Amino acid sequence: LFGEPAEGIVISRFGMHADVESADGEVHRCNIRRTIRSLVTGDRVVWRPGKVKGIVEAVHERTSVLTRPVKPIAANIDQIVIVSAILPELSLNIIDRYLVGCETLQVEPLIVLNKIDLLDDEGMDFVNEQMDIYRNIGYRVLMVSSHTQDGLKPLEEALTGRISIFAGQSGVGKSSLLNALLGLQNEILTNTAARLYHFPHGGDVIDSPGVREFGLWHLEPEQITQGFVEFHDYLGHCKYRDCKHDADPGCAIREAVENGAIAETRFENYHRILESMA
Ligand SMILES: Nc1nc2c(ncn2[C@@H]2O[C@H](COP(=O)(O)OP(=O)(O)O)[C@H](O)[C@H]2O)c(=O)[nH]1
Ligand SMILES: [Mg+2]
Ligand SMILES: [Zn+2]
Repeated sequence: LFGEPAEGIVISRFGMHADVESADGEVHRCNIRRTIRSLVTGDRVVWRPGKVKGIVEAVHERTSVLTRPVKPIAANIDQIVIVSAILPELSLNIIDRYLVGCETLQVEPLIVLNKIDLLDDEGMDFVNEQMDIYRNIGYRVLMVSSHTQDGLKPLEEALTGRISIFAGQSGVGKSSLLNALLGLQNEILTNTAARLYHFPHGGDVIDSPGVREFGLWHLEPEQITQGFVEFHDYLGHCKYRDCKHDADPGCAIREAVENGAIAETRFENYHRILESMA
């Protein structure tokens, strides 16, 4: 016999159980109704307290769902923070692949360039010019340094009121940034393991090895194309209705690249991504 229903969010999925944070902040380890087809960290739930192990009664519809190449690992992500760094490698192709992933999942991306402390004036100007590629197509870019904490404040402001994950290649400083931001004292990131944490100034983050390894699954060409937001306005304006936007005569996208309206690396990476699929 249980009590009154209440809202909650899944902090972590214990395989057979789940730790649900109630709308009042208290965490309760709960069982899961057999009728629940799937429950993952980030799910918004209707639960009831036991009269101390409560029970999950239902799961609200997910605004988004993160999956592994097609099983859900996390739910209700609002923003994926794409983290890069000068070292070990600043890859525009990696960033572009992630952005395609964001557009496909329909979650807003946040491009973070970490380790700016490793650059001098000339280094800074170069990196900023690179990031302008992204600023110019509407994405917000943040220059930061975990070690110096520079730019960390605007990052917190961009994290508040949202549920994020930190995606990026190894060594860019994900664990470093998260530790600096979370200020954990009695927990440690795993440096079904996905767990959500609360940032001091608002907003949450779901983390674990798999989440950070957020990869791009098999996508159809059209999905890749939609994955480049600056392409949208040119679609339907190519000479051929079925223009593949490669060497096709009169391609509006390619010409835009040749005029400077679209960045060359974006077009180039668009094709590289297209190729690595099928
Ligand atoms: N110079 C510099 N080094 C950084 C910065 N942040 C992280 N590092 C170094 O980058 C390496 C990888 O950090 P890590 O958090 O493990 O990257 P991760 O694999 O994405 O979690 C070293 O462990 C960190 O000391 C930074 O802001 N500036
Ligand atoms: Mg603070
Ligand atoms: Zn075209």
